[PDB]
Amino acid sequence: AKSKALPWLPNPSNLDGRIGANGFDPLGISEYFPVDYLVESEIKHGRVCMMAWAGYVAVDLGARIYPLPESMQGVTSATAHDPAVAFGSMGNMFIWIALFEMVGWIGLSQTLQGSGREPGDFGWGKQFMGKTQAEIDTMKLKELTNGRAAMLAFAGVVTQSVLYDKGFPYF
Amino acid sequence: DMTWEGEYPPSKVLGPIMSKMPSGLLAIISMASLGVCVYSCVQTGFLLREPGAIENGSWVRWYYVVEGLGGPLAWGTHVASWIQRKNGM
Amino acid sequence: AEFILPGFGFIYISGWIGWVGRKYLRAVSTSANPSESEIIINVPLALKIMTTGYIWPISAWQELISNDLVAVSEEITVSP
Amino acid sequence: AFNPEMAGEVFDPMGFGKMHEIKGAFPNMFPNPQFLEESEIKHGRMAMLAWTGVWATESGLHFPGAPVADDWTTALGVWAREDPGGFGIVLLLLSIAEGEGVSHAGDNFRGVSKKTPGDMGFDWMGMTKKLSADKLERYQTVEKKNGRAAMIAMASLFAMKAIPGSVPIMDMLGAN
Amino acid sequence: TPFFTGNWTVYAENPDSATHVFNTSEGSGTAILTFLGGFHPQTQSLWLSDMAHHHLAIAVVFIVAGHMYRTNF
Amino acid sequence: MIDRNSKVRILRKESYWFNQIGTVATVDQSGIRYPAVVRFESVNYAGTNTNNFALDELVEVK
Amino acid sequence: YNHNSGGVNFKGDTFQFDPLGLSETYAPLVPFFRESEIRHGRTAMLAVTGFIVQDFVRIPGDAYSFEAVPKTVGAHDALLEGPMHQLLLWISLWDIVITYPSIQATMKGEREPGDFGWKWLAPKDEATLKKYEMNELLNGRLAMMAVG
Ligand code: CLA
Ligand code: CLA
Ligand SMILES: CC(=O)O[C@H]1CC(C)(C)C(=C=C/C(C)=C/C=C/C(C)=C/C=C/C=C(C)/C=C/C=C(\C)C(=O)C[C@@]23O[C@]2(C)C[C@@H](O)CC3(C)C)[C@](C)(O)C1
Ligand SMILES: CC(=O)O[C@H]1CC(C)(C)C(=C=C/C(C)=C/C=C\C(C)=C/C=C\C=C(C)\C=C\C=C(/C)C(=O)C[C@@]23O[C@]2(C)C[C@@H](O)CC3(C)C)[C@](C)(O)C1
Repeated sequence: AKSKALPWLPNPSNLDGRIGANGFDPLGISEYFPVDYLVESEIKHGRVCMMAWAGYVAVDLGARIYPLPESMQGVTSATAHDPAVAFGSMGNMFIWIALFEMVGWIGLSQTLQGSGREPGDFGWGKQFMGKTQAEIDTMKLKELTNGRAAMLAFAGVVTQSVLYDKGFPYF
Repeated sequence: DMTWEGEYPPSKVLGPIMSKMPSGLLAIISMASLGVCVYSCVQTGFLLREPGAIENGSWVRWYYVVEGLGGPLAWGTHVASWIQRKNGM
Repeated sequence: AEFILPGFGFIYISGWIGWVGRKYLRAVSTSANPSESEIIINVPLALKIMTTGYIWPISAWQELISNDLVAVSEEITVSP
Repeated sequence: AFNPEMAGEVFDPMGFGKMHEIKGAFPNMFPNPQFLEESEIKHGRMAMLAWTGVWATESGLHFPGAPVADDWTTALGVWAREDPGGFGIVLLLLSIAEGEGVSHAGDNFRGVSKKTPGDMGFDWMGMTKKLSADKLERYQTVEKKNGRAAMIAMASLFAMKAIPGSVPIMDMLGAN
Repeated sequence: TPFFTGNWTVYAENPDSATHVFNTSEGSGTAILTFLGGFHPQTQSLWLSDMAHHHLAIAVVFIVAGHMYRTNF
Repeated sequence: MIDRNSKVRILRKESYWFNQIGTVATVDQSGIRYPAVVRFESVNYAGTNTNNFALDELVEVK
Repeated sequence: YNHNSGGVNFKGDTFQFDPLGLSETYAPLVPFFRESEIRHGRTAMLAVTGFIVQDFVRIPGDAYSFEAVPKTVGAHDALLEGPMHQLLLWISLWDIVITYPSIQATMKGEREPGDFGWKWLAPKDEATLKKYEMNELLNGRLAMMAVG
């Protein structure tokens, strides 16, 4: 059975029946690493990047909140981490991020040990996910599809911005 | 369970992940890891042997430190490749 | 001269004594009274056996490779 | 013809080739004949190359753009510090070849190997299929005998340098 | 600041001078973690800065080693 | 086989003559628990040179 | 020769060629040999061409200008940075992500040596397809020799 994405290569089997399975796993990481771990990672990376990209672009198009610490004046999205970490913004958000991440680690452990928590599920805002499994699945693919794009998007923004010192267009 | 007999151990002893990896892949990884470790050592050696400029322990670099850990991994990976080969996978 | 050369001397002489002793014990072991010949030595035989120790290095090696020196688990052992 | 020098009888005066059969003690501590055979072959093959090397260097041959050294006994260090890259590449290949020799073969020390001592799978010219059995065996004997000769020669070289006058004929040739 | 920034070398700068008199500020330094080696000239004992660095290193090694066995996770 | 004048090797671990050779003197045929009577050329820590063993504890050596 | 194609001189007549007998001595590796043969051939063909085109025309840009690069051979050194590095990256990525996985498949009997999913533009007839395959192999051998 050949993969849809790479017709000349065999299909990755362990990834079958998963959201966003286009048959693309040329190096076969799935055959070796636990799938639930991989799935959780893809989702987390995507969600983080989605927000990261938005933040980068937003600040670059102005957006600074009010009142703004003086040290934060005249800072691009890039070259803002250090001013912020000095002020205390980064540290004050790191604390909460850490808390959630630690509890999440417990969830991941239980998921891998077999508890029933689907990878990436934190039971948040499921009300808007629809009722029919079909619509639920479409929503999930929507998140994943946007997420994959976001990962690539963020990379471009940060790399192009620093390399050529440019603003929003071609950030 | 892990008790084994013969001339080669079963793949179960290589863990829950490497037990499914092909022998060749492990070999490639092993060689690469050893290379990184050796490179790190040689490069760091120059830093330690360069006149002055290493005061306050400036010779210690985060990348080289991490790279140096490839050496032990190289051993493990090369041993694992052999086990996988004998096991047929 | 301080240690190596004198050392060879000791090894040669010591081996000579040990080899000849083992030879005599094994030789008289098959006699009418194997225990009387240990308290009252048969001087004639002893002298003969004693003279044959000058080539102990060669003899020993030959006996080792002939499986005649080291025994094979047919010897008494402790209960455990 | 086997051991034409020994009138056709195996030459193992010391009996090294039977020590694995000592039943009294030291279990699996003595090499099985297979290990010994392979070692003899490798030693011989390496000795032959080494001897040619010393001879070539002494005769005055020097590869284009190669490390320059005078003492054949100290040239290795020069190469290591003059051309570190080249040294490394050769060393890597040598190591791979050495490990591949046993990795696939098995344990010869305990006599459980599958390979025929001496086979490193390097018959690239396919002579094993292009030649008659007798020819092959003849070449094998030639390789072993010539290899043994080289080993003695390497010993003579070492003795010459270590023990002055140990080898007289070479001194006549005007070596050292 | 140096710790989190990654510029750890700062904590090893300005080691106590060889003319430092113990229990006093004469000839003192500011270093807190160093690998000088040897003994304090006046007290003829190992440098305190080195001991601090020693225990810090040992700490990391043991903490890492304590994550080797399965414990309900 | 265990029989008069046969030579056997003791297989009783508690015996002073374990893994040693002895000569079977007589084997009783009345159903006693330890029928064979073996004699040794070496005295034990007590000074005896004989003991009675069962046929299973004895292996013929020849 | 029975298992794989080729063995035909450039003229077209049968010409089994393996003087060293490498195939027999190292049979289990013949699949790799075939893949490399095609790889070297395809690469050679592209290299033979282009060289000529380098001479005729150049990509718009100063570095690519004939004045900047009078000799096609000199381009390697002159454009080592920027270009060359870009090509290196993409070619290397391809080998690690595509070529390597593909080889593993062919070593297990799931891929025919040389296949990378470009048969979508290939003739349906098996015979004509076979002819084209032969054309590729022969041309590749010629090109390799042509390059040097
Ligand atoms: C790819 C081939 C290759 C190999 C195998 C080596 C190997 C080596 N190089 Mg080298 N080198 C190479 C290419 C290579 N180099 C190239 C292309 C260059 C560019 C010029 C250099 C430039 C260079 C310099 C400038 C120096 C070296 C040095 C060394 C030695 C350092 C050992 C060390 O510190 O590791 C310690 C790390 C470990 C993990 C130790 C354990 C690993 C083993 C025991 C060490 C040996 C590696 C082994 C032989 C690899 C071959 C077998 C492999 C399949 C396992 C080592 C023998 C240094 C040296 O010592 O020279 C005197 C040195 O100064 N190299
Ligand atoms: C092995 C093949 C090969 C290689 C290594 C090069 C290398 C080079 N060419 Mg060149 N070229 C080739 C084939 C090749 N060419 C062919 C077949 C043609 C058309 C017949 C050209 C036409 C061409 C022009 C017109 C110019 C170059 C130039 C150059 C130099 C600048 C970078 C470059 O590629 O320009 C860009 C080259 C192209 C845009 C040619 C198209 C690319 C080929 C034809 C298709 C490759 C297949 C496909 C892209 C595979 C992609 C998959 C990828 C992920 C692996 C560089 C030295 C420039 C220069 O300065 O020369 C000195 C220049 O002006 N080339
Ligand atoms: C309690 C409760 O229930 O609350 C609810 C609230 C609410 C809102 C309903 C919920 C939600 C969902 C959320 C938060 C959804 C938000 C999702 C988000 C934020 C999705 C962004 C994707 C960004 C992308 C795709 C970027 C593309 C960017 C692309 C493709 C680019 O090319 C950018 C580009 O720069 C490059 C790289 C190169 C440049 O040269 C050119 C340009 C500029 C073009 C939840 C989860 O249900 C919870
Ligand atoms: C048998 C055994 O013991 O194996 C153990 C070994 C060990 C090490 C304990 C293990 C572990 C954990 C890990 C992941 C170890 C790896 C690496 C380790 C030790 C730690 C991680 C990351 C460090 C980073 C990312 C660097 C931050 C450093 C940064 C961001 C900086 O460089 C800051 C700095 O750049 C500025 C901004 C400017 C420069 O002018 C100054 C410098 C350059 C300093 C293993 C592998 O799991 C198992």
